[PDB]
Order: sequence, then C-alpha cells, then structure tokens
Amino acid sequence: YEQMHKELTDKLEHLEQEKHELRRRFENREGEWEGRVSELETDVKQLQDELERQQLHLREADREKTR
Amino acid sequence: RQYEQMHKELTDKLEHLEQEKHELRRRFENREGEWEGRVSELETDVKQLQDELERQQLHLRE
Amino acid sequence: IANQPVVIDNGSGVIKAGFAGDQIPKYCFPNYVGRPKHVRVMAGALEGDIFIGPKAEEHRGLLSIRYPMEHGIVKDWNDMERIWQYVYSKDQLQTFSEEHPVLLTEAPLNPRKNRERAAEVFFETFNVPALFISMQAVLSLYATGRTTGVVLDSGDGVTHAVPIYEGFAMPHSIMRIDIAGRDVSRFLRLYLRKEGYDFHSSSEFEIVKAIKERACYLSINPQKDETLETEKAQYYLPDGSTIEIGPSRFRAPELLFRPDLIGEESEGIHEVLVFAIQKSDMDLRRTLFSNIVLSGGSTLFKGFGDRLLSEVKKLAPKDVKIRISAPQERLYSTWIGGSILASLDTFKKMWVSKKEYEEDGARSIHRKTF
Amino acid sequence: LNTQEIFDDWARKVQQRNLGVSGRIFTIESTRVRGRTGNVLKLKVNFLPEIITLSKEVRNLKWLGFRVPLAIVNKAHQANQLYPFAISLIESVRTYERTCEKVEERNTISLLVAGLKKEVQALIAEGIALVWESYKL
Amino acid sequence: EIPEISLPIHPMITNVAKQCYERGEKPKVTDFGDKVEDPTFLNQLQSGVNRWIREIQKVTKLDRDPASGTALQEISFWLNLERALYRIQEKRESPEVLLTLDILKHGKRFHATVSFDTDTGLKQALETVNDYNPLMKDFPLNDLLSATELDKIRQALVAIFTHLRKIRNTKYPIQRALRLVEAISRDLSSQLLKVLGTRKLMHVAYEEFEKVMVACFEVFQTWDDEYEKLQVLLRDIVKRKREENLKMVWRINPAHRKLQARLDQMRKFRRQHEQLRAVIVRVANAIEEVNLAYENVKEVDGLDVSKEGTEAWEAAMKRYDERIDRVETRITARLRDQLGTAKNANEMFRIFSRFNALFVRPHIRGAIREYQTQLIQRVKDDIESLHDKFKVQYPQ
Ligand SMILES: Nc1ncnc2c1ncn2[C@@H]1O[C@H](COP(=O)(O)OP(=O)(O)O)[C@@H](O)[C@H]1O
Repeated sequence: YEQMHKELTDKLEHLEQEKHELRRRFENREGEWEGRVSELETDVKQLQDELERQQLHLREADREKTR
Repeated sequence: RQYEQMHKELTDKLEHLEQEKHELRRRFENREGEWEGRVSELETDVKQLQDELERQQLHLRE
Repeated sequence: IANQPVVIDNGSGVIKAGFAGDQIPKYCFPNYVGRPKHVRVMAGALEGDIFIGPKAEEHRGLLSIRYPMEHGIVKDWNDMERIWQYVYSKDQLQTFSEEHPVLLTEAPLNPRKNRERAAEVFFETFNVPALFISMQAVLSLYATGRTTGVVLDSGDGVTHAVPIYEGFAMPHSIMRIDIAGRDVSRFLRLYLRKEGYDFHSSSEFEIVKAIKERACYLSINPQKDETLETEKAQYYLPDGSTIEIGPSRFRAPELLFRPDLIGEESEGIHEVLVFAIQKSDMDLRRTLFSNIVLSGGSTLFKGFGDRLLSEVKKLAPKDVKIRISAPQERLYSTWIGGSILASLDTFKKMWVSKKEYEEDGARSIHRKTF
Repeated sequence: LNTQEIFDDWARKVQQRNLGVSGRIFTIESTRVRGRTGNVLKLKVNFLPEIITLSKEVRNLKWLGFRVPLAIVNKAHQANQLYPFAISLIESVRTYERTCEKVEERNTISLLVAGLKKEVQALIAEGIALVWESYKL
Repeated sequence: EIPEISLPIHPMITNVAKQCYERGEKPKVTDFGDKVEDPTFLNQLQSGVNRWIREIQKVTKLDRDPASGTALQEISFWLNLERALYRIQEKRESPEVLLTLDILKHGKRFHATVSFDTDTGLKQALETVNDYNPLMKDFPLNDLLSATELDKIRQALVAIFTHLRKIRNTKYPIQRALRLVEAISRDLSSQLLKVLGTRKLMHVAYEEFEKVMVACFEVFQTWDDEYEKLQVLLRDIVKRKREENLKMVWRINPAHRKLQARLDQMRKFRRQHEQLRAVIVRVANAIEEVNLAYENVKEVDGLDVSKEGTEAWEAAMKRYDERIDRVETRITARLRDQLGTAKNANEMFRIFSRFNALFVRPHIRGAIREYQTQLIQRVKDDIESLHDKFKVQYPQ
C-alpha cells in the first residue's frame, strides 16, 4: 500500500513538474509573441509617421510651388 | 482502510492537477491564438500603411 | 564557501557598507542618484551620465538628484542596481559580487516584493553566493551588546520600535510610522518657504538637509518656546548668502512628536515606543522600560533624548524606571550589528545559499527570513 | 451589387447574439422537449451554427480579408480546438437514436438487446452527468 | 597578439627628470628655467604628443569581426585589449608624460593637450573593456576543446551557457553575443566531428553506434534547451534594452544544424539497413549484396564530410536504396514462387512462419493477399470445427 502511495505521488510529481515546465514554456512563447507584436507596433507607428510627414512635405511642396 | 482512503485522495489530487494542466494548455493555446490575431492585424496594417504611403507619396510628388 | 560577508546597510537616505568583521563602515555615502540637468557642450566635460557617491556630491550643481528608495521601499530598481553596482565598484569595494555572501539590512513591515526582487537582483545580476535579509533593530541591539530591550530607530524614511527579547524580535509589537529624517527635511523646506527663503531645486533640497543637520534642535517645552522670539541665528549657504531661521528650527523637528503638523493621523515617536511596549507581555514592560536604545540618524538632534524622556514619562505608568540609552554610533548601529552578526560561525547556517534559491525560489527566503 | 451591407449584417448578428453562442462548450449534454404525439424529449449537444460561423470567418479572411472582429476570431479559434470532439459526440447520439428507433420498432429483439442497451445507456448516463471535462474528454 | 607601443619622450625632459631623481625632489615645470619659453622646444613637444595620439588611436580604434573567426579569438581579443590599454594608461599616467602635458599647458599649446585628453578613444576603450570584462573573465570554452567524451562536451556546454548567463551585468552587444554563440556552435560541430571521426561510426556494430548516437543527441538536446534559456534571458535584457535598438535579428544557424540532420539520416541508414540485413538471418544469395550496398555507402559515404556529404551522399544513399529495391523484387518474386510452388497449406504456413519479420516491409507485404485469404479460409474452417466439436459437450 505504501508502495502504491509513493507511486501515486511520483505521478503527482510528474504532473507538478511538467505543469511548471508548461507554464514556463507558454510564457516564453508569449514573450516572443510580445516581441514580434511590439516590433510590428513600432513599424506601424513609423509607417503612420512617415505618411504624415511625407504628406506634409507634399503640402509644403503645394504651398511653395503654388507661390 | 486509511491507506486506500489516502489512495483515493492521492488520485483526487492527481485528477485536479490534470484538470488544471489540460485547462492551462487549452487556455494558453487560446492566448496563442490571440497573439496570432494581433500579428495578423499588424501584418495587414503594415501592408495598408505601406501601400497608401507610397501611393500618396509618389502621386503627389508627380 | 566564499571570501567574506559584505554587510551592506541600506537606508533610504544613506547607504553604508563594508566587509564583516570591520570595526566601522569604511564606505558610506548618500542613497541618491544624480544625473545631469544641463547640456553637454564643451568636449572634455564630465563623461558619463549617472553619478553616485563623492563625485555626485562634489558636482552637485549639475545633477538632478533623486532617490530610488523612500520609506524603506524601493521605488526604482534600476537606480538601486546602479547604486549596489557602485558599491562593488573600484571606488568603494574593488571586489566582485561572486565571492562574497551578503548581509542585507532591511526595515520591518515592508512588502514581500522588496525581499523578493532584491533577492533576484543579488542572486541574478550580482550572483552572490549567499544572501541574508534581516531586521535592523536586532542588529542595533547586537551592536550595543545587551540583549533584551526595545530599539527606537528613525532613519531617513522610516521609524519604528521593536521590542526584542533575547534576539526573538517580537513581531506583534513592532509599531511603524513613516515619518523620518527626509520627511522632517521636507517639512523644514515648507517652513523655510514660509520664512521667505525658497529652496525647491532637487539639488537644493540637499541644502535643506544640511540645514536640518546643523541648525535645528528640539525644544523641551514645545509650546513655551513657540511663544517667544528666539535669537534667530544665521546660516551660511554654500553660495555664500545668509539665512536667518528663527522659529523654523525647533518646529521643524517637532514633526516627529506630532505628525499633525504634516496633517496625518499617525503618532509621535513617544507613542510608538509606548505602544510598542504596551502591546507586549505585561511581564516584560519593566525590563523594556529599563532598556531603550536609539539608533538612526534622526536621533541626533539636540535635546532629542531629553525630550523623549519627558514624553515617555508622561506616557509610562508612575514609578517605573525609564532608561534611554544613546550610543555614539547611532549612524553605524545597524552596520556594526551586521559586522558582529555576520562574523559568526552560525552565519553559515543562517544565510540562504544560491543553490537553495535556485531550488525553491523566493519562498525559501520568506521561509528562512529569520 | 454591394456586399458591405452583408458584411455589416454578418458582424452585426454575430455581435448581437452570437457573442454568447461562441464558447458554448461547457454544457456538453442537454436534455430536450419535442412537442409531438406524446411530446418526447431527445438529447442534444450545443454546437449547431457555431461550426458554420467558423467556416464563415475562414472564408472572409482568405477570400477578401477585412478588419474582421478579432474577438470573434479568437472565439472561433476556441470553438475549433474543441469542435471535432463534438462532431463525434453528435454522430454517436444520432446513431444511438437511429438504433433505438430500429429496436423499439421491433419487440422480440428487446429481450436480447436489453443488456447492451443498458450498457449504452450506462455510458450515456456517465456522459450526460458530466459537462465540460477538460481533462478526461 | 595585439602589438604594443612604447610612447617616446623628449630626451631633454628625461635628462632633467633624472637630475631631479639624483636628488630627492619631484620633477616640475619650474625646473626647466628659461627653456619652457623656447618655441622650438615646445614645437618639438607638440609634435611628440601629436605622435602619441596617433599611436594610441592605432590601438583604441581596433576591433575585430564578431561574426567570423573562432570564439576563442574573441575572448583572447578582449583580454589582449585590456592588457594593451592597461599598459597604455600606465605609460600615460607616468610623471614624465604628465610633465610633457604640463609643459604644453604652460606653453598654452592647447591643441596638443585637448587632443591628448579627448581625441584618443582610450578613456572610452578602458570603460568598454571593463564593461565587457566580467563576461570575458574566465570564459570556459577550452573545456569543449579538452575532452573527447560526449558527456564532457555536454558538461562543457552547460558550464559555458551558465557563464554566458553573465550578460545581465555586462551590456555587451546582443548581436555580437549571438554571433559568439554561432562561433561556439562552430566549435561544437568541430569537436563533435573530431570525436566521431575517432569513434569510427560507420565501422562499428549497431550497438556501440547506438550508444554513440544517443550521447550525440544528448549533446544537441542540451544545446537546444540551454540555448533557449539564453534566448529567454536575452529577451529579458532586450526589454530593458529596447530603448536603445531593435536590430536584434535573432536569426541563428548554429553550425551543427546539417551535422544534426546528417546524423539522423545516417541513423536511419544504420537502423534500416541493420534491420533488413538482420532479418535475412532467417534464411536467394543477395545477402552479402545487401551488405555490399551497405558497405558501398560505408566507403563512398566518405567518412561523412558535411558539404560534399550533402552534394554527393544524397546519391550514395539513394544508390544503396536501388540495390535494396532489386533485393526486394528478387525476394518477393522468389517467395511468391516458393509459396505458389508450395503444395500444402501447412507448408505455406511454414513459409509464413519462415518470414515473419519480412512480412513487415510494405513493399514485400503488398502482394500476398490472395494467399492470405486462402489461409484465412483454412483458419476459418478449423475454428468453425472447434465451434462444432466444442458445441458437443464433454459428457457426451
Ligand atoms: N546631525 C543630524 N541631525 C539630525 N538629523 C540627521 C543628522 N545627521 C543625519 N541626519 C539624518 O538622518 C538620516 C540618517 O539615517 P540613515 O543612516 O539613513 O538611517 P537608515 O540608514 O536606516 O536609513 C539622514 O537622512 C539625515 O537626514
């Protein structure tokens, strides 16, 4: 019976171990997701800002060329 | 008697750990799906921004 | 195994460190971080941005001094990392953080996150072989040599009383308010503004601290002296000006005995002592009243101990011998206590090993927190 | 020939009432009522239109691609990761019903089938009793 | 072995310095008397200090390629730079060089003084090398290059990545760090190629081969997970470093990649060939010929080089397979003829019990269904006879 008890606790250990392992794993993959998303976020910001400043350059060109 | 009762309880703990484990796997996969969604968003956003960008750039320049 | 334990006494205002076994802390400097405010124009200027220690104190005008720790709680961990890293630099220790176990003083009732993240900082960026977080009162009593008695400290950001019985610091009698030295300086700054003299720059708040350290005292009678016009002694600034203080020198450290002036429902220092003693076993009250130890830099005002005796006599029961000790190393009490504690053979079993921290985690620290 | 009206009505209806239709995976089994002669009741799993909504989202995304509601996309994702289980369950239920129809349309057969029919209902009872077993499914 | 530079000094200065040394007295500007005022002397000094700045720039602007080269070259590189700059600063801080600067400042030729105190990258170089030094101090990469034991290689990988964990206190370039990891992988593939070349992989029997391959996969496994730990830690630093750059490409092709792929394909060669030839230990005379194609690959597998191994060993493996194809066809056609020529069904069962493991290979296994069904109806009828005879009871 105590042999069966320790066996059940060994399985319990495997579940606990692998659970911390899996939690950790998905947290790592999600950290990589944050990195990819953050990169694309900054890229979106850069594209929006480039569109704004270049349209402004086109408006400045409209101003000076019309003058 | 008490040993078998404890075996039942040991299996109960095993059950709950497996419940929470499978739940964490499924939920983290759902979170992964959310991340894939965020990336898909930004992908299309970058595409639209780059296209609109170049079009307004070159056409107002011409 | 390592070389020697390094007792790093923190403090919200002045950090103090050195190796264990040392007599006095050889390395003490303010716990602030100064980065320049102006613009680097001329080449050959003061290279480097963040300054800590004597160099930050010297070129005080350029910096925009801030504190990373307030009320014994770290607000910015990056500045604290740079401060600790500065402690291990060539200007202070000239050692490595890999061969020295670390004794770390820490104020009571602080959040768990302080010990947790501070432990991560040491065992991960510094990778120290052994960390040991402890109280501060326990160390001060170890520094005086006696063993049972309360400890009344008031550093720069915290103030508390701990009734210690043979080393077992009674955790159910530690009263703790957050009115200490820096806050007294802050209130002094407010009173200086009310005098007419304005000091509001971050690198000028330090001048307000200097004024608190050499121009304030404690009135015995708190009201009888307020109803009189003092001699209004002057003060010479580093600039060379002159400030006549007046009543803004005794009412400034009056805050410690009445935090109503700052507008707070907390208590004075005397009430912290009396409540710390009365919230203990009735069989130890006389022993605690016969053994009071002061520590911390805020207990250095003129007339501090005498006023504390008067206040405690007003709150203690009649005909009970009250005894307040006041050693000459109140600034170095916690550090000297750390030097005595960490230099013992039982410290090997008292720390937390790096291996243990990697095995259990932060729970191991909370487990072996004493 | 305009489809933005249809896209809007789609995102509309799905965000008007399919906000809760998405994750209906918990109550795996559901008893019924069927007003007919005798007013019988059957067994039913809760995945009827959701599967088509999953196909709808995939079609809009690959087909045209919009700024498809990300919340609905992730809820569809959660329906996908539990969908095949439900398919198998639904077909098992349907085959069970078809067999019960054939069995009770006969009468002699019941005597001999009795044991297996109780077996099937034993597992059916054990399947209905639980709803949402994320671990043992 | 970074060169060293001995900065010259004006000999007259050394003359008066030695004269100040014969007596107990510190050298100073006042000792030159009316020699400081000589524009010729100060012009000579200005030229000398200008040359000093040139010489120091020759060392401070130095840098190597973090991408290519061995990792050991980089570790030794930063150590040698610290040695060079350390000796340089001690030459600079000497009282003679100080007095030359004192002379130029007294002569007000500020071009020389300002250029000596700000143009040389020395002050920044010492700072940078001291920031890289804790990661660079005692890097244990020699242990991979020390023992041929695969477990020692694994332990070396463990100690090396735990030593690489020290980046949290060094502020070293993350991109250079990634390239350093790839140099480490070059060393990994080098050491493994060395060891396994000595182990005689394709020579040895399947069992020793298996143990060798198990330890090698453990090496790759430890590489993988421990490297992922370093990826996590690097992202942790990056989240505090993102304020500086985002040029972190994160593309890593650790050199042992095709070695890993190659090992698994060679695994399959030893595995599958070993299997089929081991099944022909249940026996028309193509046995040795299977071993011939096997050794065709053991010879023309050219002791498994990487590049040509791809570009030539593909056809080598394929060639062996073609010989197995002929071997198959002959065995299948052969056995179908011994089956068809078998006159008894029990005899036919004996041929099936003669090639049990040969009725595994799908190639072989396809063309026997007809004979199978003949045997099934035999089995069928006999179990039916058992139903009959057992349906009659023991009492009767
Ligand atoms: N002579 C003095 N009079 C009054 N206050 C002082 C004097 N010297 C220092 N202080 C104050 O005491 C504080 C020192 O306490 P500190 O050593 O910081 O305690 P801890 O280190 O535990 O924070 C300083 O902030 C200073 O403001």
